[PDB]
Parts: sequence; C-alpha cells; structure tokens
Amino acid sequence: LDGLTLSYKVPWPVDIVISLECQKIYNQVFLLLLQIKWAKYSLDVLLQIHRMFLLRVKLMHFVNSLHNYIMTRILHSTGLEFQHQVEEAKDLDQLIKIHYRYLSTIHDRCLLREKVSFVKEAIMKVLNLALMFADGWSIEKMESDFKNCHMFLVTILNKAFPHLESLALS
Amino acid sequence: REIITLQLGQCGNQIGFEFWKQLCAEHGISPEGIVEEFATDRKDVFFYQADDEHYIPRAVLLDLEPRVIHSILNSPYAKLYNPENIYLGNNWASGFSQGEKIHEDIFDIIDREADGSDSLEGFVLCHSIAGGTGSGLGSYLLERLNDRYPKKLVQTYSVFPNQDEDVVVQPYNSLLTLKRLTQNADCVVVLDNTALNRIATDRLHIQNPSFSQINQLVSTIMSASTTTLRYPGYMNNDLIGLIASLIPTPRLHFLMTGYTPLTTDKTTVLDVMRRLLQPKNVMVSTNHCYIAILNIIQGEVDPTQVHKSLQRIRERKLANFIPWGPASIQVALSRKSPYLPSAHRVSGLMMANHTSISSLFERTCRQYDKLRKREAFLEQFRKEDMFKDNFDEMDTSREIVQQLIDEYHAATRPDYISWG
Amino acid sequence: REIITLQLGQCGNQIGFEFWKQLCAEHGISPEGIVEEFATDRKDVFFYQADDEHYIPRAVLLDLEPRVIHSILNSPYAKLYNPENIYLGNNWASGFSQGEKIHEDIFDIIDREADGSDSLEGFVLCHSIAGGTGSGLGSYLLERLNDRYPKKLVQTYSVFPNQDEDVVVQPYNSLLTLKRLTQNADCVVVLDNTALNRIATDRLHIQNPSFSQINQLVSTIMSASTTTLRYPGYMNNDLIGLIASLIPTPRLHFLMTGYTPLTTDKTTVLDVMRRLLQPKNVMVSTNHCYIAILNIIQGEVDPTQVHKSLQRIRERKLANFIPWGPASIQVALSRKSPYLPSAHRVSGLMMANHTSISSLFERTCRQYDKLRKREAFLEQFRKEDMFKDNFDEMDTSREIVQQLIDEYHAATRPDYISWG
Amino acid sequence: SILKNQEDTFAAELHRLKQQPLFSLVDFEQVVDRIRSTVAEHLWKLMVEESDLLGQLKIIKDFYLLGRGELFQAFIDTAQHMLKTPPTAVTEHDVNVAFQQSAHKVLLDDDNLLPLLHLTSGWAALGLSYKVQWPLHILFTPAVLEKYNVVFKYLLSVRRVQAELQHCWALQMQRKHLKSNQTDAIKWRLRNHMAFLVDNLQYYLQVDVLESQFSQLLHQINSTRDFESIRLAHDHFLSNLLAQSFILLKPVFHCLNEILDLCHSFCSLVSQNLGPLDERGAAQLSILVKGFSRQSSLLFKILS
Repeated sequence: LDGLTLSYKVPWPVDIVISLECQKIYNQVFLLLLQIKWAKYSLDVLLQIHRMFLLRVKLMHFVNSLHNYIMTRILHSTGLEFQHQVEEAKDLDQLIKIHYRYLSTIHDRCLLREKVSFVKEAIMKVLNLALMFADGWSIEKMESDFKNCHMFLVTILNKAFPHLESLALS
Repeated sequence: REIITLQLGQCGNQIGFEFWKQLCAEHGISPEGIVEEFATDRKDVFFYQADDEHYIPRAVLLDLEPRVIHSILNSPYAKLYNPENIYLGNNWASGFSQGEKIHEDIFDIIDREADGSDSLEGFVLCHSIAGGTGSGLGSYLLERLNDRYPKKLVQTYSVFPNQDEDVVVQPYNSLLTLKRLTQNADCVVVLDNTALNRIATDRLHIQNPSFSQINQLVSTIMSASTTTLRYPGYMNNDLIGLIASLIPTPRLHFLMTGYTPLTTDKTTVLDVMRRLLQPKNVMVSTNHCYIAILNIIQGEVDPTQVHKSLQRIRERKLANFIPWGPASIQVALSRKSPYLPSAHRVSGLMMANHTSISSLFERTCRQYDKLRKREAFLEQFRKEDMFKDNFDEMDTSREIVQQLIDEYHAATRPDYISWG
Repeated sequence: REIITLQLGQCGNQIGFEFWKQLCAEHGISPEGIVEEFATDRKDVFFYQADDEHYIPRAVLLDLEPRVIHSILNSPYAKLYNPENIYLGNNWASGFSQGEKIHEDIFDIIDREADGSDSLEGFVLCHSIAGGTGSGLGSYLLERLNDRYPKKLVQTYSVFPNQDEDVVVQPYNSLLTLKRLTQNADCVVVLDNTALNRIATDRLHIQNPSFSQINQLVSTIMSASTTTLRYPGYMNNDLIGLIASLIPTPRLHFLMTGYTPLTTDKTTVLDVMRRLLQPKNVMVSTNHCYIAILNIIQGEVDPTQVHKSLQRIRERKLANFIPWGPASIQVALSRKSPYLPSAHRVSGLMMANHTSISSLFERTCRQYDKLRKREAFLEQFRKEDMFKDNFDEMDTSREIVQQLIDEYHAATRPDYISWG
Repeated sequence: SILKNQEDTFAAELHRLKQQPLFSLVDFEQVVDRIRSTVAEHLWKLMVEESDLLGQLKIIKDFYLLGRGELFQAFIDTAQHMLKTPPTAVTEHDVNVAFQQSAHKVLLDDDNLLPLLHLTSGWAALGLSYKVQWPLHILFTPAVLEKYNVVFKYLLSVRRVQAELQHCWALQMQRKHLKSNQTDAIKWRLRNHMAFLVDNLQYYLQVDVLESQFSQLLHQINSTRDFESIRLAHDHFLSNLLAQSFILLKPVFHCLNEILDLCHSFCSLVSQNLGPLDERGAAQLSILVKGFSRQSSLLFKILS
C-alpha cells in the first residue's frame, strides 16, 4: 500500500516537452488508484456468523460507489477531454500549456492538493475497515467504527469544489 | 482470467455451439480457426493459441445418447476447436447413474485442459433443467467439480422449463437439480422459456420456429455478458469483479437478464436504463424489490449525460430497493463490438437480484407436492429404485428448497438482520 | 395535474373511446401509441410515458354484460393503451348489486394505476344515466371513490335521458343516481339528448344515424373542455382552477355546455360571445338567470378587441345575472389545436350555472310521482326486493332532490342570504 | 462588412466637403444620416437572424413575464420554506436545487438550463437571473433585466394569492361533502367568493395587458430595421408595462397592497382554523369584513 517507484524512458525530443514533476504527479495518482484497487480486491477475495453478511453488503457497496466516482467521473472524463484538447493544439507552447492545465485539474478533482487534513483523512480511515473485515473469517466493534466515521464523513460532505455534490448521494 | 466452458445435454450443447459460433462472428477470425489478416482487442479471453493464426477455443463438449450432437458435429464450426472430447432415458436418475460410472474419464478430459490452462478463473456450465439426459448428469458433474475445485468459480446458464404445458417427472427433476444448484453452484443465471416465448411472439408471429430465434436472444445476452472481458474495459474484466457486487449472500445468487430491443428483425442512456427497469423489457418473467442491480451499456457514449441520467433515474422513483441495506443499480459502459455489422448500436444488459423468482420456485414446489401426493408421477423405474429405495432424498430436497423460500421471503422483509 | 379517466356502461365506454381517439387525432401520435417524428405542446396531460415514443393513455375501462365493448375491443385504437383492465339486467339495482360484490378487484385495478400515477388531480367519470347496467354500478363506484379519496376531485360527464319517449323504471333510476350525483360528486357536466337531437336535425336531416354525429358534437365539447390543459395556457391549466369560479356552493355544481357552429359538415370574438349567450346555440335545452358563466375561445386573436367586445357584451344587455352577488361571464383564450385539419378555426365553449335545469328535474320528479302512485312501474324484481324490502330509499331520494329543487328556486330569488 | 466595402465612398464625401470653399451644416447632416441608415441596418440584420432575437423574446416572456404558469405554480407549492425567515446561508442555493429538480419531473427536463434562481420573509425574496448571448445582444442591459424583475415580483404576487384562495376552498372537498354541519359559525357570509373576484379580475386585466403589449412589440420589430429605432420600442414597451400593471406607486397601488395583505391574513386564518368553530376567529372576521368594505370603497373614489 506504499512505496513502489516505477520509471519509464522517454526520448529526448519529447523529454524536453514533458516535465519531471509530471512523472511525479503520475506516480501520486497511481498511489491513489492502488488504494482503491486494494480495498476492492480485498473485499473481493472473501467467498453468530451471518452478521458478516450485513458487514459485507454495507461495505462492499460503499467502496464500489467510491470507485465509480473517482475513476469514471474524473479519470476518464478528463482523459477523454484531454485527447480532444491535444488534437486541437497548434503550438509548441500551447501544447505544454493545455497539458499543464490538464494536470492541475485532475490533481484537484481527486484531491491531492489543498485540505488533505480535512477531507482525505476520512477516506484514509475507512480503508482500515477493509483491513479489519479481511482479518475476521469483535464484529460489532467494526460497525461501531463505521457508523461514527461515516457520519463524520457525511457531516463534512454537506458543505460546498462546487462539484462535491456529484458524490453527495451516499 | 481464463474460463473453460462446459456444455452437456442437447439444449446446452446447442447454446455452447451457438455462443462459440457467435464469438467467431464477433472476433476477426475464420470459422476454421484462422485469425484474419485484415485485423486493439483481445482474442485470448477463452482461446488456446496454436500457430496458424489459430486461437483454439477452450470448450469441453459432453453428450449422453446423442441426437443433436451429430448435427452439431457436421459443421464448419467444428474445425475451430474439438480437441477430440466427444464421449457418449429422460430422467434425472438416468443422467445421474450414467454419469456415476464414467465420471473418471470425462474428469481426465477436464484435467487435460486443466494442466493445459496456465491461467484459470472459472468454469461455465451450459445446462438445461428437465432436459432429460442433461438433468442428473449435470448436477452430478457439478458436485464433482465442486469437490475437486474449492479454488474455482462456477457459473451456470440454465433454462427454467415452463412453457404452460407430457412429462410428469419434471418438478422432481427441477427440484433435485435446484437443490444441487443452491448448494453446489457459485453463480446462477436463470431465464424463463415462457418469457422468451412471449418476446418471440412479440417481435414476430412465430410459434413453430421458436428455437432458432430463442438462440438469437440467448446469444445476444451471452455475448453481452462477456463483452467487458473480451474487449478491454476497466472493471469486471474478471468474472469475480462482476459477480461480487451481485451476490450479497450465497443464498441470494440467482441473476436476472435484460436486452433492450424487443424487435431486432438520439436515444440516451437514460432511456434504455429506465426501460431496462421495466419488466416488459426484462427477459425473465406483496411487492418485490431488487436486492442489487448492475447495468451494462455498450454503444454511443455521452460523457457527461451519464451522471445527468443517474440523477434522473434517482428522481424518477421507479425502483425502490432493499430496506435493510445500501442497494444501488450500478452503471457499466463498454465498447460496442467491432468486426460485425450491428443493428441497435446502443444495447443494454441488466444483472440483478430480485425476489420475484421465489414465486416460480413455489410454483414448482406446489406442483411437486400435488404430483407427490397424487402418486402416479415418479414413473417408477429401476434407476430411481437403485438410487433410493425409500425416495426420501427428494423429500429432503423439497425441505431444503422450502427453507430457501423462507429465506427469500425473510430477505423480502425490511428486517433481515436476524437469521431466518 | 394528472387525471385518470373512468368509463363504464355502454354509452360511457363509447364516449371514452371516442374522446381518447380524438385526442390521438389531436396530438402528434399514432393510433398504436407511437409519437410522431415530424413533431411546443404537452403530450403528458393524461399519458403514461413508455419508451418507444409511447405515451400510454391513463384510462380505466369497465364493463357489465358487454355488447359494445367487444366492438370497441377489435380496433387499432385498442393498441394505444389497454393495460389489461377488461372485466365483466337493465335496472339500477342490477348494476348496484353486481358492483357490490366485485368492488374490491376493480378498486385494486384502480389502486394499480393510483400508485402508478406519481401525480394526480382528479377522476373523470364517463357515465350514462338510465343506461341500464351503467346505472347503479356507476353510483356505487362513485360512492366508493368518494369514500376512499377525500383528497381528490370527481367530474362526471353524464347524459340526461330525454328523447320524448319502453322503459318505465327510468325516473326511478335517474332519481337514485341523481341523489348520488348531488351528494357524492364534486363536478357535474350535464347535457340534453333532446337538445343534441335537435341540433343534429338542425345540421342535417338524419333520424336513424344520430349516435355517430352525437359522438362528433360530444368529442368537440370534450376536447374544448381540455384544450386549456393539453395546450399550455396560463389559467385553468388545472381542473380546480377551472372549477372554482363555476361552483359558488356545492348544491349549485351542475354545468352547462356550448359549441358555436350549428352546422359543421372576419367573425370577431364578440359575435361568438353574443351568440354563445343565445339558447339556440346552447347544446343543453318566471325568469331564469345565470349564476356564473365562464367562456372559452380558441382561434383568431384580436389583442385589443377583447376588451372592446367586453364593453360591448356589457352594454348589449342580453344576460342579467344573479341579484345577490357579483356574477360575471368571464373570458378565456386558448391556442387553436395543431396537428389536425380544422373547419371553423374560431370555436367557443361556455361553462355556466343556470337555474333552468330545475325544470328538467321537476319533470323527472313529477313523472316519478305519477308512476309511483300508479304503482306498476317499479317492475318488482329480486334485485329491488333484496336491496330494499319496503322501498323507502327511493322516497328518501325524492325528498332530497325535492329539497334540492327548493334550494334551486330559493337561489333563483334575489334573496338567498338566508338558508333555504 | 459593407461598411468596409463603401469605406472609400464615405471618405470621398468627407474629402469632397474638405475641397469645397463653402461648408454647410445642412449637407454634412445628410452624409451622417446616410451612413447611419446602413450601419444601423447591418446590426439589425445580424441580431434578428443569427442571434434569433424573435424566438428569444418569446422565451423571456414565458419564464420571466410569466407566460407559463405550470412551473411557477408548482414551484411555490413545493417551496413552503419561504413561509419562514431565511438564514440566507442555506436557502439561496437550495431554491435553485429545488427548481431544477422540480423541472425534471415533467416538461422541459433537459433544454435551456441557463436560467438561475436568486434571492432578493421568503415571499418578499425569490428573484431570477438570466444569461443571454452577451456579444450578440447589446440591447439587453442590466437596467433591462431589472425593470423586468420588478414586474416578475408583482406577477408572482397575483399567482401566489389565487392559489391560496382555491386551496382554502377545501370547504367543497371535505367540509360540505358528506357534511352539512349547521350555520352561524359555519357561514362567515361566504365572503371567500367576493375576495376571489377582486383578485381574479386583476388577473384577467393583466392577461389583456401582457398579451396586447407582447403582440404590439412583435409587430413593431418586423417593420423597424435599424437598430437605433429598436431601442425606442423596447423602452416604450417596458414603460407601458409599468403603468398599466399599476406598479408605479399611486393611491391605487396602496389600495392593492392593502387588499393583498388583508386577503393574505384571511387565508391564513381559515388555513390553520380546522374543523370549523369560533376559536376567537369571529373578532378577526368582523375586522376583516369592515376593512374589506372600507378598502373596496376607495377603488370607487376614482370613477369619473
């Protein structure tokens, strides 16, 4: 869930176009993705006792709903926009400009700058539930965490950046 | 990953042939196995790679007292695969007893491709309920693969035999096979022969050539079931990623079907979404409410009107879900399939859990109770007497499926936090 | 808002069919339910939206001993709606007793579309007085919807049976049904079969094919009644906005009709206004004075000659209204209907309260008194004896409608500030 | 365009005036006017056709001078939190959320999402902001949308009251229906119809008023084909609308305000009333009937 630096070798005529910090940004958004892949596959590997059924349904859903927002509405929307942008780029300067104006919006929508100690920490604490539910195979002490942190998340989500209503249905 | 597909019975081999022929149509390949040189996508989802631009499909065909298998045999679609796996009463006990003795050699044929397969995800059963030879044999083989493989997934495409009426041992066969289906299968895809007959009489006015057009609708649903895997998507590119949201508990694992045209002789994604909600467009026929739904769209992509439609199907309020849970109908978008001409460029598919099929199950249960009390409809052969002298296994099967009906009706309630 | 229309009886189902067919003609839709792709206006005033450009009309049809319903059934206008709501003596007690037992399943059919309807405004009854099976059944069902729905409005399109003469229980049936009409209905639209016969013999020289041409005139009035709702106006785009001015008190709730051509085989709005004042152009036949009038015009718009005409109908002095009140004839202007060819591009409609119909009521009352004293015309069946052994309910009904006549004549006076 | 085409001709005129030894204002004026005609018709030629002025004015009337009634009745019905004091921290965004959600149920679900609600108790609030094609419309100005907005408030007020009157006639629905009770605490003189007259007739008056002015404006713009001419029409059309709707504060406007407040209170009593009886409602009722008669008399103080 942490570490993993992977590089790629780019030729010089395009390595003088694409920045080094751009590679660092790709790494950051990769890390964010890996946490979602982790929680989803971690709730995908599992196959009184039937209370874990409720604890499966109430959580597997919620993580998949988070997945549907973050992946599609940001990472595929803006990428399909980005191709349509670069096919209309007609200058050496403006291609770098529209490229950097793509990074600074996808790095915003998925929050990787500004107020990562007020919003992100809720996403941080709910993955530990995927750890705990993976361990068991006590049980109410995960739901006691879940309801409190969930209401903590929702009572933060109630404030409008105006695009934060696009997830406020959960 | 890779999935070995498993067909037995007359009807089940017909859909196996029809699906593999349709996948030959979908991919840029010849019916002889040769990949086309005018061809991006994956053609290795279920195919062993030989050299001569040959992706040999990984399918094992099984037969018992073969009639239609000979007509399947003489075909140009028999040169795509057939790694020489052909191997030879209409009761459940007939198929069960005849599978009993020969289980080892067909399982050796299984193990052949099992070590042949470097990668594996699951086994798909092409089954037919109350097909005679398919019944009993398929449930026995299902028990054997489950016993041998606790690491693999099993999904079964099976018919629900109801054509509004003669075979009188049919509820007995369906009862036993459904007992094996509930406790020895990981995934069930059910359809109504009555509902497909209804939609066939909708789109045309046929009554006799129903089988071939039923093959058309089932091939569309089976191809739509696999489009996210055969073409590179992003999620549910595995069986298990598709399956996991749909089953909240393995007593609720029976899955519903959908295809958005009625007649297959700009509309937004909202419209096919909202009418894939309608039960006249669902190909399977108190208040019943859905436990989880997943919908799949392949076609024209409106990049923002997805979430706009999502807010719309919310505030439409056509489908209220399970009370005791966060149950959503969920959206998947895939590429529309190249390499073939296509009418209805937008096409939709629903997988859901609904409580409505417990009615069909109690229908079969009540018919079984009637025929069992009336006592002329077990048809008293040597197969059934050697299998069970006292015939209590059917009674146990009815008990278990009645328990399952009770579980269904208790899940139907707003309170299913307590057991039962 | 949305209104579910309710038809029963032979004649009432004929007008339900005729009105819905005429609305199919008025909107840009096919008779099969398909909306036209060469089409601004609303096509959702009474229509459930399916997908295939299908606005399914929201109408419930009811039958008892069906004859004409079979001829309604075999039609290309039976593919527009029919959500499968067909469900099966010429006395009032016959319809009343036969509706008594089966009220729950037809009300379940009602509740089906009631939860199906997200929005609701009212229920429209297509009724026929002294139609035999329609009588009794309609009044019973009227009592049931009123008992179940104190939050909804009811308007009834009903015939007044008078054709200058054989049925001798007719004033009994009309008396009982009018008792239910006064105290269990919110809105009454009455017409004279004699007056429509007169205008039919005016425009042509027919005597035998009167029914079809009567259907023409009634469809014109029924379409004109709904033009302000089906096409976007500004006021009386609801039933209640139209209704509220017309009823000053719910003993005076019986509404009059008008259509400005006599023969339908520049004229200013004043002219149709001033002759919609005339009783030869009113389709329903001391001094009687109007209690409130509302007029509705659809056609050519002169933007200032409206108020000029208003001053003109003032100083014409053809109609002096109720003394004890501020009673005006009031003007409504609407769009002339597109999507159909139209003769008489200017067309008018009056809704009013007049005291003239109390004459028709005392006519029926006097005929009832004559037949009741003469004592051979109740026709003494088991229906009437099981319904009432002593037959005092008809006497109570006559008492109440006589009280209503007294209320009518007291409202006719310049003093109706005191009760009675 | 064609100004650039005949640019040298127009410079040739000014050059010609330079060459002459005698200058007159009279000739110079004709040059100015002859240029003014062509330059003014070019702008008109674009704004009516490519900026679709004629179709847009219909829309502006519909939603703004309230030419559609269905949206703006049910919105007031579904906004009952304007009966409270607003905090103006939550309500402002909330009304736009409610408005778009309301429109999605039926009738203009997805077309023209450009307009936005505004807040200007809550019923004295609720404005409207509308965005147009700013480079392709310069006749539309901040002042125009304002003079517009005052009319929008008043035409809201009349629709607001008539809904109250028809809703308070639940007497027909549930109280004189299976029921008859008695009188002298059930009859209140039945003044409810007479006050309904005094708003309903203002409604028809306004209907004549709006429809006549909208017709003359659309008749005018066809004939006037210079843009400078168009502005006079629009400034005449608005100024007519103000006085004929009686918006301008006159004694009659004071009378109308008094009528609105008295009627609002009269609705507010019988709404909360319940199953009917004198609950100390009669003292209010006596003050109401006296005040209505007295205020009605002032409308007959200007008759000659």
